[PDB]
Amino acid sequence: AKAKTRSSRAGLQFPVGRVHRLLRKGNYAERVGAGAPVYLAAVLEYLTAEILELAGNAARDNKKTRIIPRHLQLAVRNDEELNKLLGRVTIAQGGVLPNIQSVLLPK
Amino acid sequence: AKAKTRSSRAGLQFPVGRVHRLLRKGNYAERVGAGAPVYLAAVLEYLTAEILELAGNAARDNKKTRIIPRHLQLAVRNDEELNKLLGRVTIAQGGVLPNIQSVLLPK
Amino acid sequence: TRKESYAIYVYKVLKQVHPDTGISSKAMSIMNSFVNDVFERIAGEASRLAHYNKRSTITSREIQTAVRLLLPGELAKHAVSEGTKAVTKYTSA
Amino acid sequence: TRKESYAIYVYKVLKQVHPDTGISSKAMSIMNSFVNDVFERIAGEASRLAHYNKRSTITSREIQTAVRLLLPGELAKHAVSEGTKAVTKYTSA
Amino acid sequence: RHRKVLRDNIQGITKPAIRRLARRGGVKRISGLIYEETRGVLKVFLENVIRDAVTYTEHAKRKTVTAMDVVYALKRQGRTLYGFGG
Amino acid sequence: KVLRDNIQGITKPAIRRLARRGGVKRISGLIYEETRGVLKVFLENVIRDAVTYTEHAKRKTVTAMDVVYALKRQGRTLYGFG
Amino acid sequence: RYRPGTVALREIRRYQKSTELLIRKLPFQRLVREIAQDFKTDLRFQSSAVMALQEASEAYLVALFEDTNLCAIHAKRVTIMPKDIQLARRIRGER
Amino acid sequence: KPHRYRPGTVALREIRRYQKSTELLIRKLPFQRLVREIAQDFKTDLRFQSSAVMALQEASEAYLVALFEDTNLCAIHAKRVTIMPKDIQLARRIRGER
Amino acid sequence: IAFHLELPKRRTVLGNVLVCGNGDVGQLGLGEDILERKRLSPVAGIPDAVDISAGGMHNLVLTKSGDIYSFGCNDEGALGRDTSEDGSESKPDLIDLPGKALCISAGDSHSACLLEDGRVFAWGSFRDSHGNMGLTIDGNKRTPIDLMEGTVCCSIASGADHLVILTTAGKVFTVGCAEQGQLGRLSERSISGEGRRGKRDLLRPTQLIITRAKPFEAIWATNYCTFMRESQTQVIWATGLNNFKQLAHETKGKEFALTPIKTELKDIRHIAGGQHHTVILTTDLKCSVVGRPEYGRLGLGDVKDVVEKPTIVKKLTEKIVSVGCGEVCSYAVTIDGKLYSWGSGVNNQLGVGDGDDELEPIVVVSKNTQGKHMLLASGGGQHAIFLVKAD
Amino acid sequence: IAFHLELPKRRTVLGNVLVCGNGDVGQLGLGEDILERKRLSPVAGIPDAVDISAGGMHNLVLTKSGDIYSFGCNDEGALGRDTSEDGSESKPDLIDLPGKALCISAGDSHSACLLEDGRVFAWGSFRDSHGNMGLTIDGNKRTPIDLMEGTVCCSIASGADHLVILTTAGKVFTVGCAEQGQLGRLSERSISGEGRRGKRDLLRPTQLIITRAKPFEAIWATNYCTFMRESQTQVIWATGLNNFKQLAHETKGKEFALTPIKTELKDIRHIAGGQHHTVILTTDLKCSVVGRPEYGRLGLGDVKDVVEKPTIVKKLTEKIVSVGCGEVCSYAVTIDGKLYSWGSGVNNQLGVGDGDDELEPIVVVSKNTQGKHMLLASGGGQHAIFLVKADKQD
DNA sequence: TCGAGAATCCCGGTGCCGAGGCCGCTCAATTGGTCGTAGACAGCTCTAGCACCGCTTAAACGCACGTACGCGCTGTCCCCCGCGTTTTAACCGCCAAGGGGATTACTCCCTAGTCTCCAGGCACGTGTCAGATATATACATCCGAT
DNA sequence: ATCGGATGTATATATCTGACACGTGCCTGGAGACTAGGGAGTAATCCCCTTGGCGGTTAAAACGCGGGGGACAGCGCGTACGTGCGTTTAAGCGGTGCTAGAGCTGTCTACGACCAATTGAGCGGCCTCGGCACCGGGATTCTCGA
Repeated sequence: AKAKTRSSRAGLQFPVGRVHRLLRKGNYAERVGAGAPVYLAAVLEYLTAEILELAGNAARDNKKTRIIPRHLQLAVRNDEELNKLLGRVTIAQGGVLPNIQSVLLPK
Repeated sequence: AKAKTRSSRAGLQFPVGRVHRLLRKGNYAERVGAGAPVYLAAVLEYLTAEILELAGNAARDNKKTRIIPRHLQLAVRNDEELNKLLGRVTIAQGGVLPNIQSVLLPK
Repeated sequence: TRKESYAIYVYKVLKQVHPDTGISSKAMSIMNSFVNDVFERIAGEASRLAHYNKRSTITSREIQTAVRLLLPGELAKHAVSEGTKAVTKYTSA
Repeated sequence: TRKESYAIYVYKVLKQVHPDTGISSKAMSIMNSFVNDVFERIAGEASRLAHYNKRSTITSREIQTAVRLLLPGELAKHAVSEGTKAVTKYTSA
Repeated sequence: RHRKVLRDNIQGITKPAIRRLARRGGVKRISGLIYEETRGVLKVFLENVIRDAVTYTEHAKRKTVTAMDVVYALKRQGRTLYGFGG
Repeated sequence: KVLRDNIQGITKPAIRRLARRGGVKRISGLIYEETRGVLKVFLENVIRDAVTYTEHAKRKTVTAMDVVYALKRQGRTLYGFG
Repeated sequence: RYRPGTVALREIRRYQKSTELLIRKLPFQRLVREIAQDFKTDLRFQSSAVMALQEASEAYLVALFEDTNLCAIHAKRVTIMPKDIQLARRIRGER
Repeated sequence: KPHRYRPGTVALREIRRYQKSTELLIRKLPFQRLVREIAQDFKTDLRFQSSAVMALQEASEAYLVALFEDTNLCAIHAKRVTIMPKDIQLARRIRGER
Repeated sequence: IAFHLELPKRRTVLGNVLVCGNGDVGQLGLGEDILERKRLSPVAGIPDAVDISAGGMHNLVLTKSGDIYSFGCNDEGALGRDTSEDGSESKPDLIDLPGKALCISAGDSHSACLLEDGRVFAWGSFRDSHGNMGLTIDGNKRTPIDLMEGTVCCSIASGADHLVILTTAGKVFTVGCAEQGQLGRLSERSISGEGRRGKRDLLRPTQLIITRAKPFEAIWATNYCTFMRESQTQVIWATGLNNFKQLAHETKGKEFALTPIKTELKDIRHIAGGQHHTVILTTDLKCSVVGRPEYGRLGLGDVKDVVEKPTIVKKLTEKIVSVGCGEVCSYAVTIDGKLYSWGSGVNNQLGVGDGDDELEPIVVVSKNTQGKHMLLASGGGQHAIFLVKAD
Repeated sequence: IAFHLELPKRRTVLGNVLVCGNGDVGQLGLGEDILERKRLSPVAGIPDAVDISAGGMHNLVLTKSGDIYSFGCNDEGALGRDTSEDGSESKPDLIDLPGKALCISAGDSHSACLLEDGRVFAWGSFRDSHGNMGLTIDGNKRTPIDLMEGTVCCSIASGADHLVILTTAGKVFTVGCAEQGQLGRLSERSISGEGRRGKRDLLRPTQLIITRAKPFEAIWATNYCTFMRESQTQVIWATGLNNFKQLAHETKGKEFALTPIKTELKDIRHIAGGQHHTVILTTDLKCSVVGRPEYGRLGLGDVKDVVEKPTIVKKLTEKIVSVGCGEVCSYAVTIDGKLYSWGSGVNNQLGVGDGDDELEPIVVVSKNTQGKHMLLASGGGQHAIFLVKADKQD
């Protein structure tokens, strides 16, 4: 009987097998349900896909085909929900969103 | 045959044995060292004494013999270090330290 | 010595979302740290959920509740959709 | 259903520091919550330390380093002092 | 069989009560626009804590929000509370 | 070997640049010393925890992880170094 | 008649000296249940739960007013204003 | 007559510039010495991975830059456009660093 | 200097509108008593028609002065006018616009025009697998609204349920349904509009970007495809449905293209297409086709293989100056004025035969075409519309 | 009305200072060529002395005008004056004070006084097990400094290494060593001064508080004990070393008392004591003692057991108007002017005998006491100082 | 409002190296069993959450009033920006040592797991004393008048 | 600056209640004592990368000199917030009663841990090339004294 990755059974790109192990060896609980790693791997792929899709756009908008830290930054900080999920995180070489206070603009 | 608590061997009030169990069944590591519970219980006992002393003094200063949340709050918020350790903790029925901004006073 | 990563999985996802787009080493590192971060958060919260409720098993239920607690607004909703989706499909095969 | 707490231990400590001083139930609760909190912080950090260094045992060393990280200034110095004494005295009994 | 729907209870947080809070905060003079602004802030605060509290409740398959649910919720948001459990 | 007065390395033009990225348009001369002091404190806090991890690992070399774990411990998570 | 501000300072001292809750308990309880409606219908609460919320809430607000107060004083005023609360929360990362 | 820009014009140009770019604004070597100097008071004869020093500079600049954003709002709050020491102090206090 | 496209000129050859096929929902414009024609019939009410555009269930007509008359199914607002009074949709009537129009385009449930000042007005709505999406995120537009407000455009092209826009800067914008990749600017996970942003990105005109490619100078759109021609290199880029090679090129392992790909199309005068076939007209006035052969929509006679490479229609001996397509039928207009048609005749769109499928180009000579000079041919769902030069 | 105490009245009876015992560090104040005196000897240089106070290795003297003269070991600044000149510490000299004093007190390494305006000035330093502590948290104080600044005081008492202060409001303050519980206001884990706050709580005059208890009206101190009298109730509260029942009451299985306890002491005129014994003077002018019997410091004679309950000294039949103590010896001054002494004579502090321990009170009749009027008596570590009534009485 | 000047955006060509795809090569995930208990479940106990009646009165509300405060605007000046010139020392490329991070190979000893045993710590009763409460009063502070 | 009137607030005392502290019976969690496995201590290795010198190029720091514009104090106007008093609202408290649903218990089923034999996914190492940096020069844009 040939082997099928648990990832493929769930139709996932992220490793249900690897995730399942990290949970067991991760000092989280005495036991890990069969559905836990599948559910977690699925959620990780989703968030990964979300950031990448936005970063991709950011790269195109600058005539680049290669995603660099700066794009990851723009994608995250321009998304209300991602910015909040990563509100205490710092992205190296990410930079800052252009923002000049109105009172500072010439009058 | 004659048994004796691990706390007494370490000259502690806090339960070395209970701490050891809490550590094992707390999802922290595959295994727990013999000295870990002793060291931890000692540290917990020390911190408890440090705060209970300042608190006790607070009750005494207000002519009370029983410690109440207020005395705990006063003990902590007046001790620079204890304040930091509990900078994100809220003590129920603890109130606040009397602090009026200088400029708000009359002259 | 073998040091595992999420790189290959992050790249697979990248090819599904932007087939003609690449990623720099530093960007892949950041993506790799992000996955581990989210993993620890979710697993950590799921760990406590089991403890709070005196359970010794981390099931899909805890993972789901952990997601609802940690992810803002729509992210959580869609993340739960994907989570449930996968588990359902996995139960089939 | 018996539920345990550091209540009796906190009282024993209280009687050493202020023999003629008592404590209200609400204050004792706050004290119990404090011990459980500090416990979890220290154990959690020690847990991470053992993990970061690819070790599967939480020893007095992880506890000490955890304390050094968690406790401010002199609090840590005296905490480490106390932890050392206890372990020393214990290994000779 | 009575389905009570609550409305406009944010006005239960009276101006006097808010003044008292500000007083404990060391505030001496208060603009009239403060009172309404404060009600909005309190609402957001409660929405955030209660949401997570209820999330814990539903997980435990319970109909009642317990003190621990609130305590855990607060801790999650970096606002640990002593004197109710945990 | 011994290091001294390296905080003067953080210069006026370097500080004002950071401010520019922060959106600052005009800067008081007193800001520069104030910033150096703030930075020193920040570095002291992070480096202290970093070294604590370093000593626990029984190492004489501060690794990138030591700095990363330290920053995370202080709610300043950093991506892009492991 | 006491001069404007004199009684205010007296209030400040009074409440910084005590620990009782400053918001009416019942009105607050309804506010809690009302806000909760939008998550689960016919929710029940433990009294200690509602109380734990009021403790947290009032501790949060009192502290917010302290920061707000610093913003007012900063702008060379002694009267807190919405702008002051908004600045405080922004710096806190609540906005 | 000579050509000069008005005060603030070049300033904004610098703002737009550095907000667009993502390079470190502090000098590498001077900063690496500051790190080593500060580290002396903790452990004698410390060695640093190159990346460890970089990770510190990244975190330091990100910290200071953000701090200036808050410092800026405080100056503006006091109806000013010039950030002052008391502005940095207020921001840090509100944050919980003071 | 800087890349800049000129505003297009409105057609100047005066003609008469002709129709044929089913007219149940009033797409024949012959009133509400006429539900079917088998030969080309004249439409009454339109002054000085110069250009035509056939949607799925409706039609647009541009006049000498630049006015737009419309008729057909207004269930979605595709007529951009009040259709309250009975039979007001079965006969042509004017559309109220801020100015005069240069170009017109129509889809299955939407319409669009290009005003003389470079504004792109549109109305009706787009439709995906779920149903009505609306023209904007707000919903339907029973009346015209500026879609590219602020931007000046020089060209428009409509598919079944997507709109393609070209700016004077050479930038291309798309909007509408994206489930076939006709927008050429969305990932598979977002083409369905089921993301955290919903249909906000499908219904907001967003630029179609091809990294490091020159500004585009021309656009074309079939039912589920979008075509572009980038300046300098003259390469034709295509995106959209391709399950039958509607893109005249191969998509490795995919049934469609979500982002534009290079095609080997050369010297393109015009591109038309139905659902599963694309008709190509070159500048040397030769007509070629691609797609599935069923019902003879390719006009290549007895062919049973899906033509993947642009095969030239041999049966057409004359020079072709215009091509057109219905869902499953094709048209060609010779330089001398003749009109050829082929494909499914089951809806009497061919204007020749008795509902029988024409496997190869057949000339159309009826009371209204014989001796007359044909100009334009465009097909819709179950009908067809034409413009015949006037006297 | 509000509880308020009056500033004490300086003694007015003029007299001459006497000394005896070892004077190795110049605590005899008789120059640097006299190291021992077996009989009470006069001390020249001090005009119109009215009150005395013996420390461990030094002495303080108060004059009718309020001036203070000191002499003895000044290694810690206990003298409160420039000991620069050669052999200037072995002779009585003036102290520079912001006024005139009402009361004086001295310990092993420190001295204190209560000025005529209610201010408490102190100098020298205190000393715990870990060596020197300093007067304030800063360190020693060679020159006198105000200790209770902005506070009107009415009484002072000195132990070996702790200072006791009474405010006009009846508030008690203690400062100095605490390892025996003489401060009465610290936890067992903080008395050694090894907490996070170091010794800041020992070296800052802090109030002694007995929860729910009336203001105090009087204070006394032995070497390692502090005594108080609660107003109204008239109860005597005691705290400090009690390994020999120095407190006169029992401390349940403890060698000391960290916080004040009720004693069954009644009618107290004055309390004195050495290291391991306390001499009690009642209002009926009788003398009682507690402590350890060794070397007959209790003056009861052939006592073999530790005296736990206040036992009245039998051989003392006359009325006593004053009592004093050295580290291990005791004194009694009769209402008529006689002087008794007992305890360890190994340091020739008794003024009578040849170094022999006196188990029972023996009257001191020598050249300088024969037919004279004795007023005060207080002993130190190796010496003793007295005050004889002069024939001037201006 | 105008053109002069300086900055930024942009277009195309050239060269460099990092990203992306291949290829052995492990070693971690898979399959397919078995065993044991966590937890799903149903019934049952009874806490406590809820809700109305009705009295008392604390506190909210409303209104009038006066001042002290926010705020806008003017004047003063020093201080921070802008720009040009000189100066420092960062930056980089090269060379080279060797500290110590990372690794491996062995073997000790420390920790988990168990079963028995029994006393530490729990629930729960029970009585008294700390403190809540009330009141009369002395004391501290504010404020107007002079 | 001095003083009395008027209000608040701290303080002494006497009584009463209920929650704290201590007692006890019980059980179940920790201490003993023992064996067996495998984490970690330790020694010794390989070689990475950290550190530090020379020396050239030049980016960037430092310095100084106008002078424009913003910080700051002053001050004059009027709105708005505080203070206090009298009216009004519902909070607070207690009392009663119901039942939802928290909590518990004994089942017994279903799931997850585990192990061993297998093998393909995923890692490290190696080119190879095309994305992008780098540049130079011309198109366009934004600022500023008339």
